Amino acid sequence: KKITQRKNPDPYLKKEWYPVIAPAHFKSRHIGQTPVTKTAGLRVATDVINHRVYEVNLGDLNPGAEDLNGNTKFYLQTQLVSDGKCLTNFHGMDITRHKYGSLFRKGCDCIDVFMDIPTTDGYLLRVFVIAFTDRFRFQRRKNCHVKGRVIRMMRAGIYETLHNELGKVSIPVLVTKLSNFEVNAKLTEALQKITMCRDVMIRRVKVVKRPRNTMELLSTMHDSNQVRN
Amino acid sequence: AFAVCHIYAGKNDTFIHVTDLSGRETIGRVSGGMKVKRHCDEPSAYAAMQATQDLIEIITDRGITAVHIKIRADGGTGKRVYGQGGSAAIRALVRGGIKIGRIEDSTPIPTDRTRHKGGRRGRRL
Amino acid sequence: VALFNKWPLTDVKCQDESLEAYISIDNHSFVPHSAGRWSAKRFRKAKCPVVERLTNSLMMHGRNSGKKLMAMKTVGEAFELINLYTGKNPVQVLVDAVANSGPREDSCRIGKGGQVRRQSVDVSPLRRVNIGIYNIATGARKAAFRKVRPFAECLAEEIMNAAAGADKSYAISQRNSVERIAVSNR
Amino acid sequence: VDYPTLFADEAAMNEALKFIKNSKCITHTQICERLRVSVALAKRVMRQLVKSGDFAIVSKSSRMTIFKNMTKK
Amino acid sequence: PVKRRNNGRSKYNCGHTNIVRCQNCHRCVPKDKVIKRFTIRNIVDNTIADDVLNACVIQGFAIPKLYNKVQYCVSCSIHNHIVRVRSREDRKIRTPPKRNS
Amino acid sequence: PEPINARVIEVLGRTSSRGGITQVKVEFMTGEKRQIIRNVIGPVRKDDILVLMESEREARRLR
Repeated sequence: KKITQRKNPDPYLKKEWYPVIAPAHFKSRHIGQTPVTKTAGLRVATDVINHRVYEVNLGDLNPGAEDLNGNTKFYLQTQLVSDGKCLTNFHGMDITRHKYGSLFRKGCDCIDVFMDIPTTDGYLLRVFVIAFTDRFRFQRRKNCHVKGRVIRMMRAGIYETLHNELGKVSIPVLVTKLSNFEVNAKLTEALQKITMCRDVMIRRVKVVKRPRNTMELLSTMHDSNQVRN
Repeated sequence: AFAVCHIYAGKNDTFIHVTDLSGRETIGRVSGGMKVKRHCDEPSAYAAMQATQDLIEIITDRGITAVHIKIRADGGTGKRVYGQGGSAAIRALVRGGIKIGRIEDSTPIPTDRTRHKGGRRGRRL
Repeated sequence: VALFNKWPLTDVKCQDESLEAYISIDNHSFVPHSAGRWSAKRFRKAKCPVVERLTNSLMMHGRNSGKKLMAMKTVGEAFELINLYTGKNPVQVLVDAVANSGPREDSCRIGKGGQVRRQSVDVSPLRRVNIGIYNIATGARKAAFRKVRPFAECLAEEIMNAAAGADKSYAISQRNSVERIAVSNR
Repeated sequence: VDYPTLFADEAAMNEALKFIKNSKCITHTQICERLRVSVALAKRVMRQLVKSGDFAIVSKSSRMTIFKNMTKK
Repeated sequence: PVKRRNNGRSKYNCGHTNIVRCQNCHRCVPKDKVIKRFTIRNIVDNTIADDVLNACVIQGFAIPKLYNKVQYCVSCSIHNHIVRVRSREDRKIRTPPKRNS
Repeated sequence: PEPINARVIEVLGRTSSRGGITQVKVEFMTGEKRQIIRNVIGPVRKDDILVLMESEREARRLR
């Protein structure tokens, strides 16, 4: 935050910096500062910063637990500019590229499922999940490959865990479920009965559709700290 | 003062640009090519070293005490290896005193890619 | 012990830390005519007396090959001219003249396949000591050639002009030119 | 070209000497370059300065001879 | 005659196989013929990795390591020394030289 | 910036296809202290303690 206080370059000779705050579930709410050109003919600065998208790491969002879920990131889009502070809603999550690559290995079978879920709220989201097979302890052979019956059963299983987990829950409940990694955990326990599995994690979850004016949803997401539930 | 610096490395030229976390507003931009007259020297780390030094003065003036690093090659249907200036890009910022936040690959990798220039016989050089 | 038993040899010192070990005034002894196996091993020439190497580069171009006697006498006549104008030890000015005249930067091919680009390189302190002594020696010769000024007066001024750092000295300008080329292809 | 070579100084004897003295140390060819005179001429001029006690021979050789004024202040 | 009994291609019970591309040549080679190496290496140069890690404000942030697969064509590999022309007896060995990094 | 006197810790070896260039590991004498491989020229032994104008333009190890 430099131009509003004092001298900075020709573009930033008339610019402002506005605090950006993330949802209540995250341990460190402040995300950072946004550079924005000062108010102009039709370009009101607050209207300009209404729909900016930030990419936050879960380690940055919930610090002190960096070693776990250092890979997991959350894309958050401002919906309100109240108090001079941008209030953001969850718009996407993805595992980091360095991790995505470490997930694949030769002699393993990869199961990726995409399941769009209509939430208990207005938002519609597609949950992209990934699972891999792992060597059983005895393993006379060197390849973690399974017959089709395990592949179908396991993929049917993945859809079922999402069906009774993320299928009918609202966005604040989803944010807690993807942050504590709870739903990722459920698929593994179900998969563990089905087969020897590794890396059963929801890799990406994208906002396919947004109910217009989720201002009420941004009150619950941002200031319902009291209703942590 | 966290911000994100996207560093195109690729080949042919190196682009070092620091931006807002949103990416909507660019705090600063510099290119390896601007520094060197010869076209071949543009991807080289010496050109890049002089290049990120120039950017540091502009960015630190505009706050930006801390930056996050996203580095990408040509990507898409080309190379997928950062190439020359990418290694210098973090190093020169470290000489400057900008603080690293998190490092990542921004390669535009393609699932099921479109065809690439060259032909079946390939570049017969 | 004094150089040529005329100009007092005192504790002449080196201002460079790089050219300190490779420039030697401790073993300076009357008349730099000592017959030594200095061109032996690979690093023996380091312990050479500073004036002796400067004297050796004076018998050059084939015209004076082997004439150390004349070269010492020219070193001697130059040493006095420097002593008269600057009013101090020539052996101290000669040390400053060599350290300043040595190009600091060099460039080299690096043998990068076909490319012959002269990528910049660092210099050996010893190599610097030689180039500086060589630049002072070949500059002094260019200044004379078909000129009224004879070599002794040219050699003295060249050391005196190299010591300050003046661009006029061939020794300084060679240092400057080489390092300007070295940054250009760094 | 410093062509004159027969004690050429006529009214510039003093001038040549003021120049010679202005230099704390001189050489035969330094005279010839600084002024317009031949080095052979300088050899005979230098003599009437050494003998008078104006300049002192610091170093002597058939080739290079170096002279420095005793005082001049 | 038959220089290689595998005919240069790990193609068994296939008839036809998928096509791939030389990274530098951009040639088209059958997947079986392609050299196929898997390289896992640090995102930053390993020489600068320690300083970058110390400068990294994040606690216990491991340096990310790039994971990529490089596939070259026979002609492309021989020039880049990915694989070396070998003697007739040495061709029969199928084990990696000096023991995937 | 200003050239920094550095100190050779080991002679990595000659390179350049003419052996003209010998690589040396150098450590900056003034505080700092950083082990970086730098291309040199000429006759160089150990503890030559050379001084370089470039400073941070370090060069790759011989391959």
